[PDB]
Amino acid sequence: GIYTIPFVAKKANDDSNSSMQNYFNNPAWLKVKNGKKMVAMTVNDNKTVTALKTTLAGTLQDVKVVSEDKDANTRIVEFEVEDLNQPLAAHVNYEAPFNGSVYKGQADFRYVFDTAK
Amino acid sequence: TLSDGIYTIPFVAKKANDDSNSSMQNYFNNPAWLKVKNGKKMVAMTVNDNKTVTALKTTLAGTLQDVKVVSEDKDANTRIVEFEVEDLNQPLAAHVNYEAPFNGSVYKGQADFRYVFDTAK
Ligand code: HEM
Ligand code: HEM
Ligand SMILES: [Zn+2]
Ligand SMILES: [Zn+2]
Ligand SMILES: [Zn+2]
Ligand SMILES: [Zn+2]
Repeated sequence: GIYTIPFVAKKANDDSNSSMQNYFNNPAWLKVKNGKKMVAMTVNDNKTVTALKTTLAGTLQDVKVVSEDKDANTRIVEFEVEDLNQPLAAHVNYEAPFNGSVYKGQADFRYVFDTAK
Repeated sequence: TLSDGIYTIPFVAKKANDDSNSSMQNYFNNPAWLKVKNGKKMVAMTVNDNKTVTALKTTLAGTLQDVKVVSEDKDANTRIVEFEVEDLNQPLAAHVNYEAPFNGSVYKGQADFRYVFDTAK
């Protein structure tokens, strides 16, 4: 990475913060690779966040896992962003302990990058 | 409406924004007790996981007010809560604070839900 970009994970259907805001470290890394804009960020709870997909060419595509650190329960993910100036639609799969079982959920949210800073 | 007396009343804890069941339904024992005294309708129910459910509030006179704890059994991890209900024929808005074990940590959460009561017997 070279450029740093702050972001907020917002809800899918409103402008309030998503619960996903607690799961990513700020700011993200921003770089150009083969002419494309690549954003990288640390997922701070590797075990809970089981899958992450972001919008690319009209479909939700799995982010690239760059690095994984099971000892620290973190991983670094990277994804291509077509337009940094618009909210980016994302889809997450998660797992959490619940009343003696494992609750498996999924949700949509949006990344909003602070490009005007 | 109901005369002064004691009844059982089934209920369902529903989500705040839709009519599906809330995850809170697993935390309360059914049916609730309903006591009517001097025209005041009091609902009492057992919270079956005293440590997880840290606070509970229900709508009374247009605002969320803490429920009354009427019995607590720390050894069994349960408690009985009681609250006044103005109209049993409408969903009752509630708020919960909870603590959940979360992979060695304790997650502190909060959520809204609604109690929906069936006919008292
Ligand atoms: C036992 C644990 C959990 C329960 C019972 C739970 C329950 C729910 C429910 C009912 C919804 C609302 C869906 C709708 O719009 O209809 C929701 C949304 C959501 N949940 Fe979970 N959830 C749990 C754990 C988690 C965890 C661990 C995460 C972390 C990734 C998470 C992230 C989300 C997200 C991101 C949303 C969408 C709203 C937002 O952007 O904040 N949930 N969850
Ligand atoms: C690690 C554990 C947990 C996490 C991370 C978690 C996370 C969440 C999240 C993100 C939501 C969605 C909020 C929204 O509407 O945007 C939610 C909703 C909810 N959670 Fe949790 N939660 C956990 C455990 C539990 C537990 C143990 C309870 C039991 C009291 C619980 C009860 C609820 C309730 C009642 C809702 C609202 C949906 C419904 O009525 O079922 N959660 N939780
Ligand atoms: Zn989705
Ligand atoms: Zn005891
Ligand atoms: Zn004892
Ligand atoms: Zn609330």
